[PDB]
Amino acid sequence: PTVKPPTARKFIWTNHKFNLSGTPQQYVPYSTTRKKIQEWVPPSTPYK
Amino acid sequence: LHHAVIPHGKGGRSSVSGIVATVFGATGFLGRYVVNHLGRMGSQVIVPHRCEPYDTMHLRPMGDLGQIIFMDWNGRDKDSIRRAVEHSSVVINLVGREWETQNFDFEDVFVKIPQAIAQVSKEAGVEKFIHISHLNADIKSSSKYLRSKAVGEKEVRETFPEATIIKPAEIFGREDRFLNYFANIRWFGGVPLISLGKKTVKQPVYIVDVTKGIINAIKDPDARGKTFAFVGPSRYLLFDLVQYVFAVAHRPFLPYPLPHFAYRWIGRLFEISPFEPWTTRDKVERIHTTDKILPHLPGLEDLGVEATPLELKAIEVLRRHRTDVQPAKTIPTS
Amino acid sequence: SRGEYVVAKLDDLINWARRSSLWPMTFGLACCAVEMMHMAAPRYDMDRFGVVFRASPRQSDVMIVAGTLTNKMAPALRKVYDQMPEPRYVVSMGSCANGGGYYHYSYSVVRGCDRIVPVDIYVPGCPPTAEALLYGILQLQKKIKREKRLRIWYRR
Amino acid sequence: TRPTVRPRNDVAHKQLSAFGEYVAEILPKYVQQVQVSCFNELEICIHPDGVIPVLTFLRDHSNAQFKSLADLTAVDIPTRQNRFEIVYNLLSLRFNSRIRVKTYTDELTPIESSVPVYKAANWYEREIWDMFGVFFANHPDLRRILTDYGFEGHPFRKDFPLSGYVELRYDDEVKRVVAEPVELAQEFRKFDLNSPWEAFPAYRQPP
Amino acid sequence: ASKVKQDMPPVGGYGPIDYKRNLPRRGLSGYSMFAVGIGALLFGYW
Amino acid sequence: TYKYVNLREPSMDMKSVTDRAAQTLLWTELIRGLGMTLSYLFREPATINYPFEKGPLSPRFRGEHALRRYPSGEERCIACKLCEAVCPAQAITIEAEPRADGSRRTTRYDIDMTKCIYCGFCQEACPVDAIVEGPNFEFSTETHEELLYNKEKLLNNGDKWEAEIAANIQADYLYR
Amino acid sequence: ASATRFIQWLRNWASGRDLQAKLQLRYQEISKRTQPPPKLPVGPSHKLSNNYYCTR
Amino acid sequence: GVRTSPTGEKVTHTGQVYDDGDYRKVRFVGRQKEVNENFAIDLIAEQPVSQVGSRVISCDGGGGALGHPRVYINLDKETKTGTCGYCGLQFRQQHH
Amino acid sequence: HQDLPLGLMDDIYEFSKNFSLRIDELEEMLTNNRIWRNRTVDIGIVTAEDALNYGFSGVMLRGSGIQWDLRKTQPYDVYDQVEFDVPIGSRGDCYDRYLCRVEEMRQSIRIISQCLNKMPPGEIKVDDAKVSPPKRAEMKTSMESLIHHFKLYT
Amino acid sequence: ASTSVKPIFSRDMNEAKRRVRELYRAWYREVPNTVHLFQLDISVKQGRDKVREMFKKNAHITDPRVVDLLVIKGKMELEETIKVWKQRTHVMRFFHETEAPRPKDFLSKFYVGHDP
Ligand SMILES: NC(=O)C1=CN([C@@H]2O[C@H](COP(=O)(O)OP(=O)(O)OC[C@H]3O[C@@H](n4cnc5c(N)ncnc54)[C@H](OP(=O)(O)O)[C@@H]3O)[C@@H](O)[C@H]2O)C=CC1
Ligand SMILES: CCCCCCCCCCCC(=O)OC[C@H](COP(=O)(O)OCC[N+](C)(C)C)OC(=O)CCCCCCCCCCC
Ligand code: SF4
Ligand code: SF4
Ligand code: SF4
Ligand SMILES: [Zn+2]
Repeated sequence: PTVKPPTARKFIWTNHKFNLSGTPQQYVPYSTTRKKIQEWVPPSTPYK
Repeated sequence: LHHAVIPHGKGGRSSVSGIVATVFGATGFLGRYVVNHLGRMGSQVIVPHRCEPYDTMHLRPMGDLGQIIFMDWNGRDKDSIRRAVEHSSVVINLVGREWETQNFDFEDVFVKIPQAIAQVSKEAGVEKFIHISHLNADIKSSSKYLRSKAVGEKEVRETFPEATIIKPAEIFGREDRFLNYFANIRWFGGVPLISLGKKTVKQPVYIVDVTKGIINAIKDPDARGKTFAFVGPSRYLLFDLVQYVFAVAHRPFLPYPLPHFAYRWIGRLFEISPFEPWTTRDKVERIHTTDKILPHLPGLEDLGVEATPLELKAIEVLRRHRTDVQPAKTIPTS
Repeated sequence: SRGEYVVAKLDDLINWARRSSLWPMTFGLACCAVEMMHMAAPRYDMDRFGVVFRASPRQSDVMIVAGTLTNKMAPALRKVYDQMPEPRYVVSMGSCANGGGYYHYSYSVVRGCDRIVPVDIYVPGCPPTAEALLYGILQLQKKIKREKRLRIWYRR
Repeated sequence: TRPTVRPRNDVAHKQLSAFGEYVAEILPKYVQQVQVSCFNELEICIHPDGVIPVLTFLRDHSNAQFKSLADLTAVDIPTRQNRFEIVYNLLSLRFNSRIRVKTYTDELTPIESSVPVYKAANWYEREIWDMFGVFFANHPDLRRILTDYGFEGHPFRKDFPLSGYVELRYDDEVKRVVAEPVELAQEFRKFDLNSPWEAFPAYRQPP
Repeated sequence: ASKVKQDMPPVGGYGPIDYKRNLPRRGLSGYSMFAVGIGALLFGYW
Repeated sequence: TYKYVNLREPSMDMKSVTDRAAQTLLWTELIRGLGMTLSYLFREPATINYPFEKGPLSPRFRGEHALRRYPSGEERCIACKLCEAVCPAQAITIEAEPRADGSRRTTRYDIDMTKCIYCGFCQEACPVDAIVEGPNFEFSTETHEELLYNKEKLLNNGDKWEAEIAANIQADYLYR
Repeated sequence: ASATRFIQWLRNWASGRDLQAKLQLRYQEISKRTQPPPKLPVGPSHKLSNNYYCTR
Repeated sequence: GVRTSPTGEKVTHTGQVYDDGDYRKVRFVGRQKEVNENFAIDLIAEQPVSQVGSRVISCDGGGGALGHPRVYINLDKETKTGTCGYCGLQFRQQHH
Repeated sequence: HQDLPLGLMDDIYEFSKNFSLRIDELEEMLTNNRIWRNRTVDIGIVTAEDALNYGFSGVMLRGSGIQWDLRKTQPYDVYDQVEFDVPIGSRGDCYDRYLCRVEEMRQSIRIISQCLNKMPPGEIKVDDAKVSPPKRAEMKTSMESLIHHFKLYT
Repeated sequence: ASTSVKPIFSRDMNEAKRRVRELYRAWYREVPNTVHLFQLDISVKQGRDKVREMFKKNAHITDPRVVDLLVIKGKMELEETIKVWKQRTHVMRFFHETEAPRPKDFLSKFYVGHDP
């Protein structure tokens, strides 16, 4: 890299991170999509 | 998954049961059976642990990916308990110990810690709370183990009124300290007993029955703010019971009496070690205490659990102690 | 000094010994066993870390599940695990042992060896290169180095 | 020539056609159909009663000497009443040729074991039994070869689910591996890939 | 507008590659191995 | 053409029979084996000093999957699902919708790295070089759940490994 | 290749063969790891006329 | 452009965030929620609009064979910019 | 899938020069070693007629003296344009099968020597985009190519 | 005709029923040996009950050929048990000890899920 440096991009990490498995900053999977079905919210005041 | 959590699926490993449980003391004898049943139906189980993560490994296979979650906690740190119950809808306390340690005595494991969990659970918004007590719990006995249980049971019933107290007898199973306790008296001589096992009546209960009872208390609505007494189907004399254990284990049975004070001293000798004591003064008292008969408390039959007779599932426990057995004489109901 | 300090050095000594003599029992079930053999080959020479090529199950400290675990083989693998003297660790090698991999949806494949035995390190790949497996063994050694068996005992 | 197209071999198509008639004439009692594919592979379709007669002739006859059983398998076509198609692939080292013999059966009708002709069929027939449920009569030792002990069903049948009906798992309460109904965290995604436009007009079936 | 460049052998091809078995013949004959062996015994006996 | 491997007749002249007698009694051929392993003792070993030395790889090496961007920061993936349709192990799960500005982008892009067979078909099928297999091969984890990547993990890998992915693609894009 | 002449003779004699001609370790006779860019050829069907697909 | 929910959890670029009463937040206790910080929708807005002198411009994403399939964008409508369907770059026609 | 990268064939040549010497070292440990011959000679003998009827193939036949090799009797690809020999056993035992395998490695090096010299130019996949996907360069410029790339991968 | 078909072993129900009993006697006499070799935690009587139940579920069969297959498969199962090809896990898969009972009443199904 001192002879052929990498191309610079503004989204590339400036700080390389080693394997974080087993540490408090590990990766935890989850769904990245929002809720599909919207349920009905009953009225907050009585009818009678 | 908006109001509580909606069950989904067939009730198998990859289903969703809607139960989000925090099981304190899940790394012990009764804990591994409670986690197995919760995780076997598709529940989100949170397992606080004080031990090495290596000692929690037998719990990882018990649930689908992401269903068993492990946290560090300290019995004397209220914040850690808060992090482990804030997201749960049911909290199960199985914290206990058969002996006192330099850092934890019976007033910590059975009174202060259970009350700490109950308080944090109440203000965290948890709706259901299951606490394990002892059948012979009352402040009148020579066992400091049983005196602590009575105090803790009252404090749990006060901090969390809607709690569900379970009062089981001596639980037997593969990893129990009851049938395996009456099988390790062979390297010293016969079988010491207060009196000769007479005037001591025991009503042991199967581990799966206790486990299945705790599960049904989570699902059952009419179990909030109630006390249960999980007991076996049959009653035995400690002499007859221990005789049966040795017969099933094919060990020579040579019972001889020993004075009550004499048994205390050998209990002192075996509690000087730094490891799990083989026996102690309190252990001898509890084994020789007579299992109370509380017919005013609903038991296993009130949760849809048929108590398992000790004769049916005693061979699976004592098989490993061996190097057509007559059932033990039982006390009639009368 | 404090009791924690004294019992923390003994923890280091036993942790050092156990990770410097990791003897593996390799369940070579499928192609991932070839890459396991390449980690013993001269280029990587796993024996230079103290990791003997192949120990008997009763002398073994770590089990490497390297390949597809089928239903027919599942009870056999559990029996070998139950007979391993402690402390015992399991390394899941490859996609088949990780989560079933290419045969995840088969009628005769266990969907991950972590339904039968507990797993300490998962090594991804199909197969992981011999260097990737070695990186996973050196991660298990780092995991043994972080154990606190005596601290937990002391603070009990 | 045409660089991207497979060249024909009309000499080998002629020879295999002649040998097919030869076999059809010598065994009219069983042979039901003979065909040669566009890539020069001879198929003899026979009645299942002719399995031993037809195979023995091809193995022993001086002009056949099909002394190797390359493979023996089954194909499940549910739309036929005889849903299974038993296929024999034979090799002749003397004449450097291959022949395929096909027959059929259903879930209940036995097939005759060709172990007396080719010893290699011992395990091939067990695999057919294990994976398709076709019973071979007079087999010296017929039993499952590939499936788990006590496995219910025959997986290679077209109506058997891909992921089966049971999955294994270790239960700590009973301290053993147990079988339970299959539940997949992610269901297999069934793709419908067929194009609605005919690809090969040469194979169009009559309306 | 350059030329096609793909992986090809050098002009003139590669050099010859040995494949035939090569186990060289070593040592003395059977007669001379027993002569040295017997002679060693005789000197030792003396 | 063919050759016989073991079809030679041993000579029966007295010299040859004595040459074979010397071999049997004096263990001559067992002593060549000792010479061949003494040779290897004085050859330099082929072992490398991992992890300070690494085994050589090539720009085509197939490692950890990762999601890339254009030079402007915009994601390359336009939620076409060709990678999902070709994955032999059915390890990719994609969901998509119109982004806030009308663009065609994924709301879900998961890869089950325990189903993946690390075959590279996805990066073959992608028309915009979005999903690639980077050069990383050291991402072993301690739990099964860390290998179920979602869109954030894959985008993080792309930002983390773009400097090296871009140079590997530049070295090999003319062969593909 | 860094072995001295003496150890070279010993390894050669014990094996019976000249090992230094064919070493199992790769020194600087292998291809450079950065190669010039290629320019691959096109197939027989890359034509602008007389290339109808029904004929091939 | 990572926004934080009232409880404190980061909102991902897909808009995902767990509600206040969702038990699934327990997976992040003792761990972290991995959220990519570079929102694509925000970075492609920063790119300047390109002024071209023709009705139809072609975009291939930049880089030739390393970009995306080459598409032609019509710029006759003066009330909006012509956006590339693959990469989001915008174009406008000079004074018409 | 792809074409050979520049510099590979020179690296295959360098590996192939030395590989016969590696086989000769293997033979210095096994072929004449009496202990190895005791474990393999006259062990597991298969008659040529049993081998054919039991469905054997490969050196399980050539070890018993059967002269059969699909690379020469039913050649595929360009095996009819290379020159090599088929090793044949005489006793049908483990030792003869071990010598067939070791001799097949020597013949494989012989074939590799001819592939390296006779490697021709051209493309590496059939120039029919309804079977083999087009190059990425033309998948990103031509409408037909993108259609055929799209449908060959879905 | 259409109804003419090859027999597997038995030409009518009477001959097939003979093979069923011969199989039942072989199974009935191996439960004590099976419960001993595999060190099962079940009793001999409930082991023989399971044998009876398996013979009872498919007791409505009237096709002689289907009966032959059920006996062919039954003998294969017996051979695996006698030879100890099976293990403790395979013998106990007849008892479904780990899956909770699925209620069979309409109301109980209605509360848990959408299945009939
Ligand atoms: N088993 C029986 O026979 C009987 C059980 N009970 C009661 O049920 C409860 C659990 O029973 P059981 O599982 O058999 O007992 P165990 O000894 O097998 O397990 C006790 C659990 O509590 C944990 N524990 C003990 N002290 C502490 C502490 N200071 N801080 C945190 N955790 C602690 C232990 O964690 P760790 O392992 O890491 O130390 C362990 O997980 C007890 O309260 C007991 O009184 C009631 C009647 C009979
Ligand atoms: C008095 C009680 C007896 C035990 C004495 C201590 C021995 C154990 C420590 C070595 C292992 C270790 O510590 O590992 C290697 C260490 C570095 O470890 P680190 O990465 O800094 O540790 C990080 C923290 N951990 C370990 C908790 C994760 O290397 C050293 O510099 C040690 C070299 C000097 C050792 C001298 C031993 C002399 C004692 C001989 C008689 C017992
Ligand atoms: S993970 Fe890949 S290499 Fe390993 S056994 Fe499975 S298919 Fe083979
Ligand atoms: S590399 Fe292969 S298995 Fe992995 S995601 Fe891509 S297509 Fe699927
Ligand atoms: S990664 Fe590529 S192939 Fe996959 S959906 Fe995105 S653009 Fe399509
Ligand atoms: Zn663009």
